Amino acid sequence: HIDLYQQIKWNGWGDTRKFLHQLKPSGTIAMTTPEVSSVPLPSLRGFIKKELTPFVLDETPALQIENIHVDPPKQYPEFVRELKAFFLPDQLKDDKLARITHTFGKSLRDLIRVRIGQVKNAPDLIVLPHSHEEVERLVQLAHKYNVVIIPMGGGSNIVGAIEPVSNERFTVSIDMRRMNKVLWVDRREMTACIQVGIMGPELEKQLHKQGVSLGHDPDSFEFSTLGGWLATCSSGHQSDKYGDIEDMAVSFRTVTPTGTLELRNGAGINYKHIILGSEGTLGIITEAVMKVHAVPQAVEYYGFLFPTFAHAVSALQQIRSSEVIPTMIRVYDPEETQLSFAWKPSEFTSAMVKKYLHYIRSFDFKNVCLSIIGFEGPKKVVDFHRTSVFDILSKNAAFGLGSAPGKTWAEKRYDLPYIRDFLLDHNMWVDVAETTVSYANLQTLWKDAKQTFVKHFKDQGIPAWICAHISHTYTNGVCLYFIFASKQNEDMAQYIEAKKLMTDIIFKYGGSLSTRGWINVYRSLKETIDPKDICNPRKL
Amino acid sequence: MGSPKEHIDLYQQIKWNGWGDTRKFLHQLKPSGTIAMTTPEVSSVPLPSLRGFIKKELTKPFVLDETPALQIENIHVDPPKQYPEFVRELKAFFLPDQLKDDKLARITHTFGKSLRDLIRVRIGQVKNAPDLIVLPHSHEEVERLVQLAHKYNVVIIPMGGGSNIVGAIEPVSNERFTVSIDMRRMNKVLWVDRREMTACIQVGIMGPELEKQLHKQGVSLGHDPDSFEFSTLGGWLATCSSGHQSDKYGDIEDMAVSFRTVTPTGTLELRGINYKHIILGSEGTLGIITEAVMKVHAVPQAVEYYGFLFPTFAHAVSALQQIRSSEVIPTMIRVYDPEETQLSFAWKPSKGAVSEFTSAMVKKYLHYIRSFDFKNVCLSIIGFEGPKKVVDFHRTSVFDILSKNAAFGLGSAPGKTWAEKRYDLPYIRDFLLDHNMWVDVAETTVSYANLQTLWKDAKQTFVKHFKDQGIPAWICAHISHTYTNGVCLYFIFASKQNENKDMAQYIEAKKLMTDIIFKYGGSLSRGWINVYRSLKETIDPKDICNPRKL
Ligand SMILES: Cc1cc2nc3c(=O)[nH]c(=O)nc-3n(C[C@H](O)[C@H](O)[C@H](O)COP(=O)(O)OP(=O)(O)OC[C@H]3O[C@@H](n4cnc5c(N)ncnc54)[C@H](O)[C@@H]3O)c2cc1C
Ligand SMILES: Cc1cc2nc3c(=O)[nH]c(=O)nc-3n(C[C@H](O)[C@H](O)[C@H](O)COP(=O)(O)OP(=O)(O)OC[C@H]3O[C@@H](n4cnc5c(N)ncnc54)[C@H](O)[C@@H]3O)c2cc1C
Ligand SMILES: CCCCCCCCCCCCCCCCO
Ligand SMILES: CCCCCCCCCCCCCCCCO
Repeated sequence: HIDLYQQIKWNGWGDTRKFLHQLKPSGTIAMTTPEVSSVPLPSLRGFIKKELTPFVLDETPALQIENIHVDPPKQYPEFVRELKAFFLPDQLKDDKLARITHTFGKSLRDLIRVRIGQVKNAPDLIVLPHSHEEVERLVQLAHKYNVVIIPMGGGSNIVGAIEPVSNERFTVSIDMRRMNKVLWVDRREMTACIQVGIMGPELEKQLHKQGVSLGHDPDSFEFSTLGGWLATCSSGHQSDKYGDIEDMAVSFRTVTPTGTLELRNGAGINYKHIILGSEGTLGIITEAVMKVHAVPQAVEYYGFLFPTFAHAVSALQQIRSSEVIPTMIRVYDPEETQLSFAWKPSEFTSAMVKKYLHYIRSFDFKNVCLSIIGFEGPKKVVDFHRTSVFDILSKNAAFGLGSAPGKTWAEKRYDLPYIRDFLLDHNMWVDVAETTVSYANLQTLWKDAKQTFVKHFKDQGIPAWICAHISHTYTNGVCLYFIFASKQNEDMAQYIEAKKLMTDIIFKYGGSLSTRGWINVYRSLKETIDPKDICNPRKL
Repeated sequence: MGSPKEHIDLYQQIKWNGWGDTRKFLHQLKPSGTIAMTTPEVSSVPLPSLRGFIKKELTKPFVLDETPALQIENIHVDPPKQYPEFVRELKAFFLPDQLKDDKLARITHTFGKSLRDLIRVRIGQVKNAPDLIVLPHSHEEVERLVQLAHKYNVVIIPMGGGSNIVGAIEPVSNERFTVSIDMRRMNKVLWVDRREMTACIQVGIMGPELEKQLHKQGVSLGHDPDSFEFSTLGGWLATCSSGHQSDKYGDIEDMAVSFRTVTPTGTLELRGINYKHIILGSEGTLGIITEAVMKVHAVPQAVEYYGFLFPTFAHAVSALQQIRSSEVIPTMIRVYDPEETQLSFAWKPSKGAVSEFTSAMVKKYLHYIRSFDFKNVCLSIIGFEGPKKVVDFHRTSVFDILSKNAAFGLGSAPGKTWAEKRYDLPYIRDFLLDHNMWVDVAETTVSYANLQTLWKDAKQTFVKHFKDQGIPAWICAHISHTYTNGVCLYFIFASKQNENKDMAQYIEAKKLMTDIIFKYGGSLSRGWINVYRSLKETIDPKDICNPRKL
């Protein structure tokens, strides 16, 4: 048995066996996976050279684990004694690696910090429970002994939600990832009871064996957990079809310092909404009953090009107005489109790349935008939705790139965080900001933000690059996501300044960022459920 | 600041011992014995088949034995409590016409519309009336009222339509001075934003007035409980009521974007934890909702509602299951069992507009039951709303599935008139109660495995229980919503009042139905109590907001 904390990079993203790297001396950037070694991505180096400039990649390696200092764990003999009376020794970890991997999430600041060995407060112990009943025991003991507890799923959050902040008390990281089994599937009710430490791909694999699927698909799907999705109410990119995570949740069990809270599968409070989004501050979710659907009979994904971001946006608007909507859509601006096409290492993909070439002779590639559009469901439904959406696309100057079998279209976003580790290894950095903005303000915010970010650095003699995509649309606007990148300097101050620039410009267009009588309400809930404040204290 | 000239309040326009408009009612024409419907728009339209239906089901010459309710001036109500200092403060901010404490005001703010409520008011049994009714005109005025009630330790109970059937507005004790806050003068749409598709609405507004006001601005909400005509937005939010277009427009909780709640410890405003869910369903125990921002939609391009007959309840259930499995569903569906189908067709008026074709569909029903035994024939009403292209696709899909389950089409009728006839049902309960009869209801969600056995067993058991006592009884059912593995099943059951007039006969009928629903795993209507108690003690430290024991 290998634990997931040993399988996922402790100072980067995702599988330890998968990574980008520079082949020397050609300089060709390649991608290695467990299934294939060193596949050349010949267009990628040219892209990085063009954008962020005899081209040399300056190496800025991460510190080796042996060279990182962490203070000794605190001691609490009488509490640890009690743990060891119920838990097996392989369930308790306090080695350097276990401590580091249960300190940090996956934000830029997290990675910068671990990569230079800056480890302020690590947890004193990692516990890996195997069942709901074990969780109940651990939480009861933490409450008795006044021990801070922080539950962890994939540790993929980018908001510091798992960072230990309570150096006065013994603190325990509860790694939920050994609780990773689908307990049952009810094919009449179309529901499934799932242990919430399960990772995304494992969940969809186990469900598929019983002919069903959940369909919750954040961009972190590969390395995040059901329990994390519930505790953060994370967005999914098939939500336009399958619902939001809170709609998918039928019920779940929450272990709290004052007892276990059960939910049932009209008037009164709908109590699940107290725990959904609570980020471990109100107890630990152990098992959830989730609404599932049959594996669809048709799954069809297509690419399209538009001449401008404006055209793509108009198509987005009219699709939503039609009330006949795809399962998934994403629109990439020209910068992200170019990146997508330089992400090329298959018979169907090169055919698409030929179609892009043809298009950009007439339509300037500086302005051309890629859109990926997917449909899932019964054949009759897919056919009606596809024909509706294609009609609207044709009316908005869309150019079909055709299709390939599968969904590897929609799975390209999963690889992005791997490129982030490659930039950080070669004197570069990349961060993100996401906003909701109305249609009236979108195109000015998009153009202004991009122009402002680049010029800020250009004025200082420093290259910088920014792209954006649209993942979701609402009645009168969109969710717009910026990805922006530049060279490292010779402090944390440069990433804080760039974010400030972006945050300011986004506010300038009433883009969304993030007497309150609800504060007293939350304080009531917290003081009642967790009177000793042991559950992920001091978190926003 | 005053109510406009000639304004009369809704508590005076809705029956104080019955349902709905005081001007609308069923009545027996004399000497013919013919049952007729009067409305404020047309008087005494005969329902020539209705008397014979009641005769057949609940029985020599047939006579309706008259059992009138007591007149209002013959009802005793204990004098109201006095709180001079509290009332004098009210008069520095509220007009005399906003404050009421006469018998009519007190009775109409005591009772909802359950059978037990109607039985009690009809016999003058009024044990816990509020002491004062206040009718605020704005959010600011509710804030003032709630601040004063907290300061003076006065019980406050908000009311909308008073249509609830669970006793939710009825004062539970008389220890403290008690105020009913009638929200119904706060009845305006404040704004509509057609770009965002949202509207800000004062929640004292009644269903039809809401849809009317929104329609003027080209939009609609689409929440349609069977009590739509005489219930309020505020009440829908505070009860999480069901609506019969929810298959298209969603539940009230998802229609609610945000709202303002006036509490004894301040006003909670809405924009981690999704806080709206703390107040939704709270039944006035956590404060008063004043104004709500609701998600609305454009008035549909196409609205098409159809009737169909099936040879048996089984055929109809199969069609419903296959419809949901296909994933292409109607905006509304209702399946009526044979007994409710018969009732529907027996209620035909003898008059109609030149633009109305009920006679065409009655005739089709009569021709159909020549080939299919009427004791098994079921009516279904199926409606579609939206863009023409969407309605066309959904209708063709659904109509295909119907033809595979032996459905027989009766055709459309204009707008939602097919679905508007359910609003008339509670007027007949008043007619029954005036003529020595009673009717009650039981609603349950039941699995498909148990649906048809529960339906047959419950109907048989109920009828037999009274037939063995030599008492006539009648029972029907319909299905209003379907789920992955079950349906919402609604029973309507009726019998004679006993010559000795005791509330024990109603609790007994209810117990039989409750018992059997429970046998078949039908739904009925916890460390979370300590959570609630903490919320309550925080929001409402003096326990003035609709105090309950449990
Ligand atoms: C490359 C990348 C892409 C991303 N894409 C998206 C996206 O598309 N949409 C989106 O919303 N977010 C996205 N995120 C953010 C993050 O992945 C999601 O919020 C995810 O829900 C966190 O899941 P996790 O299992 O990794 O949680 P963790 O990071 O381990 O924990 C998150 C919070 O949940 C609490 N928690 C975890 N498990 C439990 C439990 N069982 N009981 C109680 N509390 C618990 C933790 O204490 C913490 O407060 C992205 C992040 C990255 C780095
Ligand atoms: C014939 C009939 C048919 C019905 N059909 C249905 C149906 O199809 N679906 C369904 O779900 N129910 C149905 N009901 C029940 C009832 O109509 C619903 O619960 C409706 O939501 C109640 O609305 P109301 O305005 O009449 O509320 P009221 O009865 O006036 O009050 C209900 C509760 O809400 C609280 N309240 C009211 N306004 C406010 C406010 N502004 N702020 C805070 N609290 C408030 C009250 O104190 C009370 O606790 C039916 C009832 C009848 C009699
Ligand atoms: C010079 C251009 C190179 C292309 C670099 C684009 C890399 C995109 C990396 C994505 C970053 C991971 C996101 C972390 C937070 C998620 O919301
Ligand atoms: C034999 C004829 C009986 C007449 C049929 C009466 C059916 C009318 C149902 C009215 C019930 C409406 C009020 C119920 C209270 C709760 O909702």
